[PDB]
Amino acid sequence: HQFSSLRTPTGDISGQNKNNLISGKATGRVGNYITVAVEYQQLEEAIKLNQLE
Amino acid sequence: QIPIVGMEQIRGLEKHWEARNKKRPAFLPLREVRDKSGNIIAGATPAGYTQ
Amino acid sequence: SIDSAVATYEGFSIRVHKYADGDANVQKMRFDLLPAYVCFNPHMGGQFFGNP
Amino acid sequence: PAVMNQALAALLQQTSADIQEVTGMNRADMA
Amino acid sequence: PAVMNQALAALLQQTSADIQEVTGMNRADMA
Amino acid sequence: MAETLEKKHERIMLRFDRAYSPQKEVREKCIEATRFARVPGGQWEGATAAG
Amino acid sequence: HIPLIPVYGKRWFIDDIERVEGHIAKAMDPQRLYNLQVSMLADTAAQDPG
Amino acid sequence: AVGYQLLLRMLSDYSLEPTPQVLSNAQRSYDALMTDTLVVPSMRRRGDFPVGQGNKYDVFTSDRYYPGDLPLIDGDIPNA
Repeated sequence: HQFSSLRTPTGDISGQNKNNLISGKATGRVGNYITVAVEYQQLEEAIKLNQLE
Repeated sequence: QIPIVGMEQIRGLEKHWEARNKKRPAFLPLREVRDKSGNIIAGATPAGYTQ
Repeated sequence: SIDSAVATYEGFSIRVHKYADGDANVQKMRFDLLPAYVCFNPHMGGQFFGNP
Repeated sequence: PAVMNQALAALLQQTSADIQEVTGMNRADMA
Repeated sequence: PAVMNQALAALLQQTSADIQEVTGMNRADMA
Repeated sequence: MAETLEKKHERIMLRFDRAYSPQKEVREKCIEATRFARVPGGQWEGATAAG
Repeated sequence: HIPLIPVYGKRWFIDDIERVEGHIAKAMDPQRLYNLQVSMLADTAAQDPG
Repeated sequence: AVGYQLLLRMLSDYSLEPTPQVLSNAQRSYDALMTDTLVVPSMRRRGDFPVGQGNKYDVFTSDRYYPGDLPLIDGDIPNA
């Protein structure tokens, strides 16, 4: 929040305006999923795939 | 618990009901229930009480 | 909820209140008393003056 | 006449028991 | 005839118990 | 090297602010508990004037 | 040494912050609810005597 | 709804008598009118009711209890 002051010779602030409390927010949102997908046949795993890690 | 009454039943008598625990009345007055034609349907008892 | 005290003078008690107005930013004080008189019998008093 | 509901009495009993229960070899037994 | 409502009796018993409860190694146990 | 006392004082002030900032709710609860247990009118504090 | 000698009732260290507890903290809610129950009972009892 | 209520309140001017079917239609229209304008006040808390210790209140925020009305104090008119 932010405010403002007043200047009076004696402190009488009866007839002037007072600071109001206007509140604001910052809104964040989620994005889109990040997906990496692979596939391979069962025979390939047994005969033609090594060092999968 | 609070009693439930009708406006036409209790109107004009609220000053006696508002102070039944401070003063010590001999009785409490209340009217009857009437139809649109003026016939009497129910007694002077309150309709019910809240739970 | 007002700051108060009492004071004494010649056997009489006086109540003092101290308060303030915030917006005008002023401070004020008051002292209060309440008397009461009775007259029992008028035939037991009066005014006297010297005879000529 | 005025009446007392069961919920108020149950709350009275429960709180009165719970305050005492919460508020408290031989030395280890003491609070 | 007259009647005694439940709330008054409940308050009577409750306050009678609370007075005695509030108003009070053997020496340490004394009030 | 903080030759002047006006240079030594604000370091103390920042140190006090740093020490005060985290330990504020523990002492909060301690003061609340003491006031609740000992002040003769403290068990209803927070709503003393209500109606 | 610093001549301050601290005394604690019960002390723990949970999340980078010292925490302490005495003997009155744990029973505040039942007491402040019992008081309200008693007050509400008294008001209702006094409302309608007979 | 408005038309049927007006017909009910104005039919006596020409000295006729409404029929039960018209009465039922008027009642149904009035019920449809009243359905759309409900209130359901949904009563609040009391005001001295304690709020839980699990809500984690603070000193300068007060709210040890649900908010309620607060007295007016004046030092010039001795109401007391």
